[PDB]
Amino acid sequence: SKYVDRVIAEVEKKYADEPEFVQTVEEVLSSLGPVVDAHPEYEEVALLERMVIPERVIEFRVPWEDDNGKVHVNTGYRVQFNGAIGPYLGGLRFAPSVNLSIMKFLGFEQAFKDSLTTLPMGGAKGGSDFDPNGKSDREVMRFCQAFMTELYRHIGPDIDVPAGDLGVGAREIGYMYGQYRKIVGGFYNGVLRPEATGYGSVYYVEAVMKHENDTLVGKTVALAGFGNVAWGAAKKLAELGAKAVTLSGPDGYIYDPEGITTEEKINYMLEMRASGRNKVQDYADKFGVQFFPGEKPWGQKVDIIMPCATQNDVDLEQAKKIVANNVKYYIEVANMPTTNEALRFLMQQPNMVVAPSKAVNAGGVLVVGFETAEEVDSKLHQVMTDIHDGSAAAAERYGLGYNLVAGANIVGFQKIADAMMAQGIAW
Amino acid sequence: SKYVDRVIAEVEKKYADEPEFVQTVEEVLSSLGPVVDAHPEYEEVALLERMVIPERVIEFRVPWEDDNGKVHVNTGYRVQFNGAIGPYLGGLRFAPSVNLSIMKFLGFEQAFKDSLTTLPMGGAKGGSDFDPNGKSDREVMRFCQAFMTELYRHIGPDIDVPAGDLGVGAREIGYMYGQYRKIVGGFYNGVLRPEATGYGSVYYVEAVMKHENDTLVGKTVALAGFGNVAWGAAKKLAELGAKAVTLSGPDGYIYDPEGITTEEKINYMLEMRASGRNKVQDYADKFGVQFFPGEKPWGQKVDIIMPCATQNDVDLEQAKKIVANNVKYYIEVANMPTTNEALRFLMQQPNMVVAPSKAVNAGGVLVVGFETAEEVDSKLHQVMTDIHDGSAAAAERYGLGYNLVAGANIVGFQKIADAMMAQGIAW
Amino acid sequence: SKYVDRVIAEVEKKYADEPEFVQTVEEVLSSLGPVVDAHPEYEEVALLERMVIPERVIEFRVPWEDDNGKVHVNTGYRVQFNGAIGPYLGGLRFAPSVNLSIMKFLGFEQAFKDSLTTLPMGGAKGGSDFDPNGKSDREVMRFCQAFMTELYRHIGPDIDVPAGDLGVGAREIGYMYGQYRKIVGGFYNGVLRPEATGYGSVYYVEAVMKHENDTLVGKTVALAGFGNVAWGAAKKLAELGAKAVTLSGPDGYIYDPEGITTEEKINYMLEMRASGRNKVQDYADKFGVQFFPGEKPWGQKVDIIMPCATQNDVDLEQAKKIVANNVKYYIEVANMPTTNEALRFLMQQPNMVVAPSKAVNAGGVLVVGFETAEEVDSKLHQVMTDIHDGSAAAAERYGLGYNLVAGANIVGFQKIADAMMAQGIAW
Amino acid sequence: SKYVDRVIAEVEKKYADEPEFVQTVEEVLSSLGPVVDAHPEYEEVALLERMVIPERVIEFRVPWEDDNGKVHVNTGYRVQFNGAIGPYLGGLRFAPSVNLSIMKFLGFEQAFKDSLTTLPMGGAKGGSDFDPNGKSDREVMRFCQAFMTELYRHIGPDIDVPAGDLGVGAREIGYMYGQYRKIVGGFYNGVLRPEATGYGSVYYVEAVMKHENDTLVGKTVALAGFGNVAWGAAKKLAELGAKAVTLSGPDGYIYDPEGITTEEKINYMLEMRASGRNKVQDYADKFGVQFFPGEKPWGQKVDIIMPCATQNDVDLEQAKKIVANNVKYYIEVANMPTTNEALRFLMQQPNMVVAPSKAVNAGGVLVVGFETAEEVDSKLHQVMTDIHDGSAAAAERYGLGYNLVAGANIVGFQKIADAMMAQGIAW
Repeated sequence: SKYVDRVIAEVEKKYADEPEFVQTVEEVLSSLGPVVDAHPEYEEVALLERMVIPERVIEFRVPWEDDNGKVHVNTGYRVQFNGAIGPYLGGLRFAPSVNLSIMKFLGFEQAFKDSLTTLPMGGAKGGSDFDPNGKSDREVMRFCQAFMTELYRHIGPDIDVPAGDLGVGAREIGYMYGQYRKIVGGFYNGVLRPEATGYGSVYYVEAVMKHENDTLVGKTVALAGFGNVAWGAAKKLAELGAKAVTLSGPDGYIYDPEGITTEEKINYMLEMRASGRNKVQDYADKFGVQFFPGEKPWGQKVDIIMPCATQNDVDLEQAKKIVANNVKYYIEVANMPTTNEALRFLMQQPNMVVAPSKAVNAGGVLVVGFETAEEVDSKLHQVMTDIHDGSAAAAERYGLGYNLVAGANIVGFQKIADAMMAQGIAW
Repeated sequence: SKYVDRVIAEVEKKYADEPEFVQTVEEVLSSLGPVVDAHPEYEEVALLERMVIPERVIEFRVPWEDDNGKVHVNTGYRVQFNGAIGPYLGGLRFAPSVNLSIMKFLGFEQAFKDSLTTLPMGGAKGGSDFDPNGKSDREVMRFCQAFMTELYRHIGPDIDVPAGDLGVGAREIGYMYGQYRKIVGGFYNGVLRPEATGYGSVYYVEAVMKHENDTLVGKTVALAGFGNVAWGAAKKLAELGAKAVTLSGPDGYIYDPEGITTEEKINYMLEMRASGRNKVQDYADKFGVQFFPGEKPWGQKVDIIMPCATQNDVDLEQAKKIVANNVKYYIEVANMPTTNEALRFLMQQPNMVVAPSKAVNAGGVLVVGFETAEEVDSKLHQVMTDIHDGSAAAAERYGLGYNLVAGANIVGFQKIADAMMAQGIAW
Repeated sequence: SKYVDRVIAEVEKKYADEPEFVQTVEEVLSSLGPVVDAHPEYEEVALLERMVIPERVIEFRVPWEDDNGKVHVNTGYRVQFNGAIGPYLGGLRFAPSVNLSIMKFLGFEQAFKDSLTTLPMGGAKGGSDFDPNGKSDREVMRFCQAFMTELYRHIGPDIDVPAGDLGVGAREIGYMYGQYRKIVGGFYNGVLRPEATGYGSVYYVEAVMKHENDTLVGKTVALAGFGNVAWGAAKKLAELGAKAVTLSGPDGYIYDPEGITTEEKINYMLEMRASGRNKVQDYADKFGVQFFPGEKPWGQKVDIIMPCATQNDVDLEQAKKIVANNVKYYIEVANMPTTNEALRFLMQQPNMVVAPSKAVNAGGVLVVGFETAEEVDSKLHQVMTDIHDGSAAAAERYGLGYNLVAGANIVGFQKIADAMMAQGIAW
Repeated sequence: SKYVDRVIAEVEKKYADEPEFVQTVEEVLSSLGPVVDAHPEYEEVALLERMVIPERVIEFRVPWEDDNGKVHVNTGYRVQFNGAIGPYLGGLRFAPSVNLSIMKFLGFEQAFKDSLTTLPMGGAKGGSDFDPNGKSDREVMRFCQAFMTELYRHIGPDIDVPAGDLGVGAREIGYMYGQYRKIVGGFYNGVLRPEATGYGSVYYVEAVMKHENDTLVGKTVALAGFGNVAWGAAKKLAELGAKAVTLSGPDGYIYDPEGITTEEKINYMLEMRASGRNKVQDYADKFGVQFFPGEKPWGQKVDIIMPCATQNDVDLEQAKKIVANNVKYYIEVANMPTTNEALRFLMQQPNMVVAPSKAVNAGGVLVVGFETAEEVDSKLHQVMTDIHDGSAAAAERYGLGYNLVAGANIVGFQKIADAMMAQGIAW
């Protein structure tokens, strides 16, 4: 679409300095042509142009004191991107790499993901360039308290609901909540455990298998990372028939053919993550396997690719070693783990099925929105499916075949456009 | 525990002038040793020391006019003791004996009781030294309105929820609610009927019977008082097999061996309470029985003791006439109806089972938190049980045998400590 | 007055456990007979009965962490006693001796003092049993922050204005203000330097001298304590003709006949107070004078008594050594530095003039309400006078002669009664 | 200072993408060494590190409809940088070049300028990349209304006060105020006329003249631009003895030796600015003078340089044509009209006097804070002077000679550090 292509171009220019954000926009909008074309009324109200600008952005100074009485100051963020369908919802990420571009891309992704759950929740994202690593508990508490001393005013039950994410575990949330309860004095219930993510991902794969008249039973899966997201996958994979043979880190990745399918193998994933060493080989040391120093696991022969580590983890080169291994299933679980070039390439590859992280990892937020153990697994499992089927049906309707990527975008977007169109020119 | 023993000592000193409150603290904490010992991290964050101080206390002047245009001024209270697990919840008591020590002890008890229901509700208590007795309805209205003209600002749906209690019946609540609706203009639904209390108490006794391989069928029960709490007990007891033979007042108590088990006998309990005469013998006059002028019913031979009147209703002497009648079941239903000395003594007595009011009378708040007739009786019945079983399991785990007193304390406390520990140093 | 005498009696009973408060009430009300007698309409609306109950009381838990990561928990208070004439105004006191009785007595005094300034400000008082002594600056900051994290909600520009007092210096105020600015985000200007107090006191003495056709020139003055209040007095006294010869501490007091009238002698008062040693003799060591170990300076021969240390510093015995030295001028500067028995005695002594702390030390709040250097000294000086003259005129009108004590009470009270009478039965 | 040099370096890195902001920081901090060195306690509390991060930043989507029903969407900003001394205060700039870096640099400058006025006002800045040029009045109204529909919540009387600036004239302010009054329903008085700026600038020059034992009488002044800022200067200059000979635009600049000193010459400045043509030569056409196409007026021989147009209007090359004309007076009036290299160079030039825009143009905000005609000119004139003298005295104290640049920085900074130090670690 010319409207679509323009806006993209405009964003590229305007936010050249926020690459992650630009990347995300291209990808999503690029998939939107067909729809925009059938909705000429969108351009009339500059819909795309409004969508790409967060409704509201908050950056704030977060000064705090360490255990030695030394003062540190970090930056806090809260990006309330789109609330067309409901109160903003999104996690907080505490990592030294966090900035506006990153919060913006996540926030943007979050509104689409939130749109797909069928739950009426908008998208937001927050965080800080603060690094919980190396910090005392007391120090996290103090930081969290400082962080919430400002944030509290921008959020609230039917306004903005924060949740957990990278750097923000139950502990951080507990510390922030206490500060919130102390200030506002209201204290609702939980200002917002990843096996849901991991599980939902696998539950999605099933729907894929089935659509493909296929089976998970006896499949080799390559994971990236060894964090909560891989672990929850490996677990479910192992329990469902398949088995993981790869985990990667910043020091390379390891190959395990027996599969990471044993109560003990997996529990090590917990040990390594809680060991703050951030080194995959510790595993190579543990279970006496082969570890490949400073390498990416995408040259391994596998039935399925399931990247659960970091962004742009898969560029073009890596995608060439993949299609060159005739892997039929590339499944994003971590946010943008593939360069937009890489992906297109794959989307381009005819025998393979590609799934988008925004759909695939919508497991966590689902549950969250859900506030027993199996009234759960049940719904997560089920909704994960409807999400798969919905995306599939949509791509088709628009004559794209089995494009799970576009489909996801079209479905989530469709829910938003309608809302914004009904609500008029205000936001 | 030395930590435990210290704090107790500190409280004793500090609040020497608030005896009821001191009493309650000793009792609860005294039961907490074993746990504290396994949680050395508690002392590190002065947990006990924070717990014994209400988060926030409010006293206020309540000036009002009587039917003769004469002005009276009373004191209002709202003790928001602990909100670790959820919005404060607690009733209001209107009695001329009310003061801070009393609101404090109730508020403190209330957070433990509230903790045991499994409901996420904190503990609070409010009231006034105002005496509804002798007052016109109009006069209660006016007082209630004056009372709420201040309170409204400290409470609210997800902040603090008041309920009914001694002196505060549906009428008072209705009058306060109207004032609230008129001021805030919000008007939620019910700023907060004791047969639940009475019923739950009996439902607890059952769980006890069962644990004891025993039966309620054909048991003699001694009640104290003839208020809503005794009545609801007698009713259920009578309906369940047992029968009441005692009711007490400020003028003594009466003995009825036929049992207070007839539609008519019981309904008199309603008549006497609504007659404002506050004299048990009116009953002795009614059903031609023996009334004992200026005596406490604890010298009677009975299967069960169920004190439903006032606090420290059972000291040491009384406990000596009891163990000396080999009563196996002493069941507190009214708040602290036993001196801490008395109780210990009993707890000390090997054949008897002792139940704590905080667990036993958790019937009312349960229901409240519940906002048909039997979806109710059902849950109340059930939860009452889980409460019994939980307390039992806990005492055991800690090697105390069947100590329903400690068990209650340990369970309620355990839910609170965790919360406070998760929320950090703020409150 | 029978109304007056009753209420007093009622208060005595009711608040037996808050002695300081009882004391203050007796004193003030005891002076009010004549007025009450001419205002029978007061009793009709239970005026006295409302007055003795603070409009609103707030106690709160203040948990904080020390430099060693150890957690401490103290109690915060804010007594908003009377706001008939304007927003509450009052300081905060941080001392380990602080409790409700004390905040209550100060709060009560504060509304009378505030009434006398002609400024439209009500009376309040706050504080904590927290002891800044021995604490690091960081530790005060942290405590102050915790303290304000709760207080902020009860105060505000045209609601309640806190100021400084014992334990609360510019530093504490600065720390609290920053926390306030950070939370509410409003940040007005100064949530509230004692030479004003000290100065005003001396300025009052002048009006007294003049009324007495007397002179300050060449007078011996006995001070108690060596804090900001004595210092500011000594300074002005020294500059005005007189000279201080006594300072007292917890270890006794010292006699200096040359007078504490030298740039250097006085500056030591600053040194001793900033030395946290709390020992008057350090002065005895410094300027080689006589110090009397464990004694009260009231046996010294002096023209004027000016107690600037602590409460009930002067009981009956001490008053007997005083009248027995024929001192014509007893001037309270510190709050209730005399037992009610002592004072009456003195009030009883025919040649002497007695001034009440509430009038005498109204110097500080005046200035405060004032938000150059001499537009100041000017007004303080002047108003101090009008206060003296007003009290004098009032006592007379009521046929009490030159009773500066009663007069103060009558004037301050008169301003309040009128207001409360105009505003009706609400507070 | 090593602390100073570090932070600068850190900022350079971190905000490489916000050049204007980096520039401003270097300049200001670079002047701060001496002070920081005498205040080692600053580093202890990471003062510089907190200062460079705005307390709070707000970006927002501003969708609006044009006269043709076409929808446009712009970005709104409000940077509440520092409120140490008082409520934020700052204008709004509506220009298509506006972004975060720019709002940030202005906001940062604004807190120093605001600090120098002696008024207790913090610094903020807001705006939008919206371009009032070419827009209908109705269209500005609609945009302003949309803009305020979000902003209203972040501002308020004693919170944040917006004022006028580039793109925001009385009309915009009026339109925003009406929207504010309509929403909040409060409607204070003026959510915030440049001859004050212009005048104050000249009033500052006088203080400079005097310090230099010099006279404005018969001086040639080179202005840049022909906007409100030049006009107000020319006017006062013309009235005070001097005369303008240059005005510049985007198309070059013109030379007028008769001087722009006639009621009519000047009034044309109004005509050209209101003609939206943005072409200086229109003037060259009008008064038949020489206009230099695509040139900067800094090669002209003049007594004084007074840049009133745009930022970095004077780089190094331009500064070389200036010192090479031995101009003794370089006076910044527009914000950063000189590259940091240029300036240093000049600061480096021994015979010349350099004045900083932050001091020089503090005329407007002064007045603003002032809410007749000459109670005004009076104070503006006077304060402008004290500002000059203060900066001078400061530079000296620190042994810098007559460095009006550093001096300004030191004075404004000094007021802020103290405040932040008193308020503790919160912001």
